[PDB]
Amino acid sequence: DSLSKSPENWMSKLDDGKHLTEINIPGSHDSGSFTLKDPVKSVWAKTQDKDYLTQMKSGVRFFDIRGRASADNMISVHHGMVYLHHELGKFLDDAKYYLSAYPNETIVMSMKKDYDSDSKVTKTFEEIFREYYYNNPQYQNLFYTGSNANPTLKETKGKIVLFNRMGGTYIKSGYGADTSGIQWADNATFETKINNGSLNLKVQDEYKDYYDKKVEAVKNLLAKAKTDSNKDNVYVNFLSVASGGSAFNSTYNYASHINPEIAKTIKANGKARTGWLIVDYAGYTWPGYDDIVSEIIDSNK
Ligand SMILES: O[C@H]1[C@@H](O)[C@@H](O)[C@@H](O)[C@@H](O)[C@@H]1O
Repeated sequence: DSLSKSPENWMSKLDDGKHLTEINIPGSHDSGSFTLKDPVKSVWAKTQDKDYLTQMKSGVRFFDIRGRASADNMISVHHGMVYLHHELGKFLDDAKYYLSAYPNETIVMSMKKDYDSDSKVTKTFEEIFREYYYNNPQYQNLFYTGSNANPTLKETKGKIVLFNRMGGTYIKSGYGADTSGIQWADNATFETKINNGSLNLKVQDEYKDYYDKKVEAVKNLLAKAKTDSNKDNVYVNFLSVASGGSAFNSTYNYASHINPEIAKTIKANGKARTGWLIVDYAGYTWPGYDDIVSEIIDSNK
């Protein structure tokens, strides 16, 4: 019986000793944009329709969280200048609940500054996150705090793994958790060594692409992962694409076709390594076409 049919805890069904790197993970791009209702804002700033807990119930384990310091102790979730109507607390509290109810899953959480801090803010984004969230008492036991750069599933069971997109940081656990952070190339397919050289991150993040290009970039990186047995390589590619104006053109209209297209490829490829794939409108189904989150889930042994 395929893993898809039980996406509330497919990771529990996996060999503990695999590095998260090795596991093919479903991710949601701009994970918290589900709260947006505005029809015009939604064509470009909205990337999901399911809330956090539902995303998790549907099997997504990589959450792309973008934030803005609103106060010296609070980080607002954002798609750029657009406030997505909740603080980071909403996500972490949602992660805590789920992780207890399904103690054999792990969540990787990407953290990024997406917009400038309020005028009344004293501290840096990194300081506010590190000191009021990463090691806030209320979430002790929640984050990974080990010292392994390439954590095993067993090591992270029941925890959030920091994926550090904040620049340099004093947090000492997670991917890119050092004073260098991650070297992110704008609108590109790139490689960069992270965690002191102990990991080679590989990203397809060509978000300005048009349809043909995007699908090609997704599939090019996808094919490289198919071959790569290396536990020290990380693969993250976003199927997601920046919309246009108009709505036509909208984020959903892209995801509505990119997701199924990449979904058919993956299933055809049998069980094989895919890397971490980050999608818009995860959990969104269109009858007749394959589900990208399901085929990602099903490609793990
Ligand atoms: O442009 C932004 C940002 O620069 C991210 O790195 C990219 O991955 C997103 O997809 C988004 O649209």
